[PDB]
Amino acid sequence: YPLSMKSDLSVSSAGPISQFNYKQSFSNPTCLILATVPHNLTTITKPLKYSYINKCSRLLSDDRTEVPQLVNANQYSPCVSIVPSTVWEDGDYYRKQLSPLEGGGWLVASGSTVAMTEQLQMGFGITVQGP
Repeated sequence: YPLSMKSDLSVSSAGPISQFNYKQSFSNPTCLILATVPHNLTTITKPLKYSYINKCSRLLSDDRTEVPQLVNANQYSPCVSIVPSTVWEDGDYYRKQLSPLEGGGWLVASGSTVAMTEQLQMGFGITVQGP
């Protein structure tokens, strides 16, 4: 997680990170740490680029109605099945036909990319219930 969209990574935020990427439980204490690995830890390998999902919605069987698919707390987004591990390019879009048993229609996902930094910046969402 690069620092440039810090405002999106907040508990009281309505950004795409909350909607379709990462939402936390409201009944348990949760800290968020935005950190960077400047030079020391070479064991951490930087990825190709930062990626996130800015749209995760389902098309109904009428091909006209779109229902957003919000990810629940401590769960994976339903759109990760078609979104690759790293989004290839900014504004990429993916479609998947839905079987009638699953509800019919289509599943549509949209991913965006953020360029790399010199030092890898990461985020920690840490949820809770000495010598």
